Amino acid sequence: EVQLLESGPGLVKPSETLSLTCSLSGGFVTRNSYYLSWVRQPPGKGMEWIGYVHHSGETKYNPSLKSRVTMSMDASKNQFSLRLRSVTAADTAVYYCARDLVEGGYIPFSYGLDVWGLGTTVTVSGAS
Amino acid sequence: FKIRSGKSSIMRSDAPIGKCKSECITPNGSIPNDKPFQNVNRITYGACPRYVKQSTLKLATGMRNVPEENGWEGMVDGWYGFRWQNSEGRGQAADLKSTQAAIDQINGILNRLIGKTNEKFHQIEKEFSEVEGRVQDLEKYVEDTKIDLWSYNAELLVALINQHTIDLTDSEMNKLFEKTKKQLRENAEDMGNGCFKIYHKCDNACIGSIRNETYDHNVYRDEALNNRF
Amino acid sequence: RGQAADLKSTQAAIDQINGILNRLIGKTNEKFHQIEKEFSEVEGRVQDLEKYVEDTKIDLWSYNAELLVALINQHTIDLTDSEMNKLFEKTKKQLRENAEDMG
Amino acid sequence: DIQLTQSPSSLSASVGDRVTITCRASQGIRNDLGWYQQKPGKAPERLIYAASSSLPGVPSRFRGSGSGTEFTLTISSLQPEDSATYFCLQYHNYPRTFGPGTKV
Amino acid sequence: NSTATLCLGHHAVPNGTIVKTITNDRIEVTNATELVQNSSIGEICGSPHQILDGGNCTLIDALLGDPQCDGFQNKEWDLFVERSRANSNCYPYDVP
Ligand SMILES: *[C@@H]1O[C@H](CO)[C@@H](O[C@@H]2O[C@H](CO)[C@@H](O)[C@H](O)[C@H]2NC(C)=O)[C@H](O)[C@H]1NC(C)=O
Ligand SMILES: *[C@@H]1O[C@H](CO)[C@@H](O[C@@H]2O[C@H](CO)[C@@H](O)[C@H](O)[C@H]2NC(C)=O)[C@H](O)[C@H]1NC(C)=O
Ligand SMILES: *[C@@H]1O[C@H](CO)[C@@H](O)[C@H](O)[C@H]1NC(C)=O
Ligand SMILES: *[C@@H]1O[C@H](CO)[C@@H](O)[C@H](O)[C@H]1NC(C)=O
Ligand SMILES: *[C@@H]1O[C@H](CO)[C@@H](O)[C@H](O)[C@H]1NC(C)=O
Repeated sequence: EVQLLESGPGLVKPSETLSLTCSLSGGFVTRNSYYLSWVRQPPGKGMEWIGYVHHSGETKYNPSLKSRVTMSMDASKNQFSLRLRSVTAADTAVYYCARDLVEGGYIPFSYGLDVWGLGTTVTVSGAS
Repeated sequence: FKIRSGKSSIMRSDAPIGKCKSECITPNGSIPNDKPFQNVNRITYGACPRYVKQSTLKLATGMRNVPEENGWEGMVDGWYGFRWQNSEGRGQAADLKSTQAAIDQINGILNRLIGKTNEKFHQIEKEFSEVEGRVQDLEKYVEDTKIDLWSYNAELLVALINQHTIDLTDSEMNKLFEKTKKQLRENAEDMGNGCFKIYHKCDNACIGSIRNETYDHNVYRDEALNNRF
Repeated sequence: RGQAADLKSTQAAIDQINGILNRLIGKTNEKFHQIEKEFSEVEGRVQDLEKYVEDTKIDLWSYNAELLVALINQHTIDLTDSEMNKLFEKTKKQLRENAEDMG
Repeated sequence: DIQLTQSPSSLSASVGDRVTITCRASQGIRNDLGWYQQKPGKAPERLIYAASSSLPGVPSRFRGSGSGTEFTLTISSLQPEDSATYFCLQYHNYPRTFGPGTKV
Repeated sequence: NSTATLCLGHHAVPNGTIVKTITNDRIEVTNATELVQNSSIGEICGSPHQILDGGNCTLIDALLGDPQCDGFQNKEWDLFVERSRANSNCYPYDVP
């Protein structure tokens, strides 16, 4: 089956860029029905969608994260990475990388967020 | 001394002796005897698989894989199934009977190949340390002929079974398509892409009836004929 | 009145036949030293053992050749007819209710 | 954005009784609703995808039903192993809004 | 809202295995099983078959009564394992 694994810094100093990567095992990133997406959950609140990337060079982010978000995808390594430009104390959260399945045909049919990954905790503070 | 007749032989090996349990003994060590063919050694004792020159021989236990006319990667409940669009929305389901028939056929094919191994106890020597002449040449020739013939047999058998398995897996889909077409006598039209356009209002109950093989076409006939023509 | 040919189905059939021929033609094994197959004197047990081994090998390989040729010919004929049936059915599905199939 | 709201919160029930969770949408969707379960400290697991379609491996206690702007997840029997958070997902449009979880 | 659509289909998998048929030499299928065993445990299992280990002792040496072969007297077996370190430590002999 398809599994996803997350890797990146656990602590980011304020006013700096946060970088995360998700690697895929058991499948190929270059399939037309894979929309690799990033989700995040602040402690004690609801879960929030960040954006998705596709192998056709098409990306789509949440309007709330207006301009400080970017997504990249490497097919030769089967990875996709997320970068968050300007960081405040409201970005302390558990981040997940998930895979969406939107299949085509005469009758398009979506399945939701099928495969999830073990979330990584990102804490934003000035400490060392 | 006493001379008996039985199932005893000799072997040359440099491997340790363990406390495990296995019915096939090879100079490289004991090997499982579930698969029909082996690539470890030509010297065997017990119920051992046949030696072949090949290293990989794959038998197809599934249908053809067509990723993104195409396959559905999200259908995790069966092999063949339906996807429908109607006034109440979109949905998907799987057909259990066809999936079970294909699985049963593949399992029946597998049961005749895995676990059926013959027992050979005492045979001729297959490794020589000196050069002697005619008899040693004859033994080498016999062993080489046997190995070549069995390798050819293994390759041909794998090709034949794979061909027939793929044929049956496609035939199941064709059978389901034709059954669904016959159920919808004149109320549906084929579109040529594996889809049927049904010219009357269909709820989830009607699609369930089609999937249920309890679909009466006489009630939905006047409306379908009015819309189709 | 007119007549024309279809390229896709022809090329598919040609490709399958060429693949079969590539699997068959050109693949050979190397044999350097073997046993003697012709004798000029009568000796006994070892000589007719050699003769028996060679005869068994020849008979088995002849059987294999005959069966393989029959199998491949059967499947080639089947695929060549299946291409015509595929073209017929695709043309039938293209004309939904504007055409009728004379037998 | 189609906001999703959950009616019950911090629900407590016995072992062998019936529970219901309701998800309502601000805007109208059509059968596009998934039900997910999250145990504390672990990743969510998908339970229902087409809002009336259980996945293999899901115990028979869970069921889902709804349409339009009203969806429900019903559990006829509550085993002690099923004490986690449950939330609903919409995938009609791309912003992919969730709903605040319901604690059992 | 006066017409429905019903499509038939099959299932695919993310990864896949390439197999060979009579007509096609490269066809990708969902699942396949290997029919050739290419691994060994590295040890000779001794439970079902009676196994006699001969170290420093060939079978003919055991039969003749080699000084190092005194432990093989009146012994039975189903498989005699001869080692590469086997040697003789008695009068030289030559079996025709
Ligand atoms: C197993 O032991 C054999 C015997 O020492 C090794 O030698 C191979 O034996 C096979 C089977 O008869 C032959 O096809 C090869 O040509 C032999 N190779 C060599 C280099 O002698 C063999 O390598 C050992 N290991 C395995 C995994 O088979
Ligand atoms: C086979 O003979 C060898 C060589 O003699 C034995 O190994 C050791 O031999 C030395 C003398 O070279 C003795 O001092 C040791 O006591 C021997 N080791 C032992 C007894 O464990 C070897 O034991 C003999 N047997 C086998 C089965 O290899
Ligand atoms: C797919 O399976 C093959 C073996 O059949 C394996 O070598 C390959 O790594 C797999 N692809 C992945 C994990 O992306
Ligand atoms: C499907 O068929 C079964 C068996 O006859 C029947 O019990 C059930 O009510 C049917 N369902 C529908 C929706 O027609
Ligand atoms: C592939 O087939 C084998 C043999 O039938 C089976 O044991 C295995 O579970 C299958 N793999 C799947 C279904 O992922």
